[PDB]
Amino acid sequence: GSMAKAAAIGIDLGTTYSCVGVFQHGKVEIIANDQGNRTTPSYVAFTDTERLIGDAAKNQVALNPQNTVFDAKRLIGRKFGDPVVQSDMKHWPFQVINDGDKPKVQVSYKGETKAFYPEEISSMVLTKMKEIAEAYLGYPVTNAVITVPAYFNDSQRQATKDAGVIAGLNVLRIINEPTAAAIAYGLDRTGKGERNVLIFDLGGGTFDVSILTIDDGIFEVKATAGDTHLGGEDFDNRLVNHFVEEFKRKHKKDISQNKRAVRRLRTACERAKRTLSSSTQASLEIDSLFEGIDFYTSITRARFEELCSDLFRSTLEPVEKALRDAKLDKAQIHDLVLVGGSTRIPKVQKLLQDFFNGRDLNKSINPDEAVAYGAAVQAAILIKSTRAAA
Ligand SMILES: Nc1ncnc2c1nc(Br)n2[C@@H]1O[C@H](CO)[C@@H](O)[C@H]1O
Ligand SMILES: [Mg+2]
Repeated sequence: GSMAKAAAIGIDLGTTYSCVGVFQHGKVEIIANDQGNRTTPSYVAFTDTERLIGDAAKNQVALNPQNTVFDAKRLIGRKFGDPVVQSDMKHWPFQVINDGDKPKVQVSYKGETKAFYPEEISSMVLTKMKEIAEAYLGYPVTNAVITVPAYFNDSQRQATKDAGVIAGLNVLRIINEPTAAAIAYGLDRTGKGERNVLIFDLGGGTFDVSILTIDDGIFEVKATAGDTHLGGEDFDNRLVNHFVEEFKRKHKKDISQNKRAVRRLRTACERAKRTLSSSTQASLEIDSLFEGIDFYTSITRARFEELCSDLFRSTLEPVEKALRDAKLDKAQIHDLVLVGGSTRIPKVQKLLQDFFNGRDLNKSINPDEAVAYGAAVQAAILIKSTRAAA
């Protein structure tokens, strides 16, 4: 008769990390990769012998910075001359070249110099997400919903579809990341009447606020605001500068010129930062950090909060701006949704909850998984082909 259909997948193709989910048995499963990670770095590395994608690429970045590509989403669908591109290039260790006013990343790969369009790098990340899903499902996957930022234009959306097509995926639809996070909570399933939803998305490197209106399951983007210079990496930087100063006071040594020591410090700082989201203090223990000196210390959540205090407070400026743009008052927002791992920070949650006069925040779906979750819900809806009964 009719052979069972393969499940369709939802992919959050993120700037720093990507996530894949599948809706089955009335629920979403966020799929872990083979290293047990529920999110996969959006990284691709090139060597003389291999092309590594995800954790394998990110884990070898220290010694191969010129041939490990990340942040391709910041280049996707943009012109080489775009001022965003020109500024971002100064921070990247890999080469970005100009091919007819279109940026390409240029690397050493399998004995040759090779250049790739941003959509080709993103297709490599999408190929890894498809394989992660296929390892769990136990069969080939064809259909996917891929998400993008609400501010992406036509060129950026088409280049994302192109990345999916290069990866061998049939792209069912390109949907906005804030819309997918709202779908994850079933905010489009509450019946008739308008609901105003604010999505608070704090990433590794950028912060996005979106205001959506949902009426009878129909989404309208009312306002977008944010800060391109606010993310998790800025909190890691504050901890790095703090501990560099601490080592100077305690051992009368400046470690800041040994890249390995700084990198080991930053890696430890990011993990201590994550621990501080669940505990009121966290230890930092690095053996032979610099000149054979063991660095065994601690940091309280209160000190970390003081170190990043201005940065956390600045998340409320784009919230106020988005509300003015949407012509809405804070009391008129029905739902608050958290997106991004950095939203697990208790102080970030408290500042936003206090701003909205004590309101509950939707954070029950892991914030680094909500976008893929919503994309998986939509992918299952889009492949339905029910024929009406008489
Ligand atoms: N529990 C957590 N508490 C604080 N921060 C976190 C947590 N989990 C994640 Br994930 N992050 C940060 O989210 C960003 C994602 O690119 C990175 O800056 C991560 O450090
Ligand atoms: Mg995201």
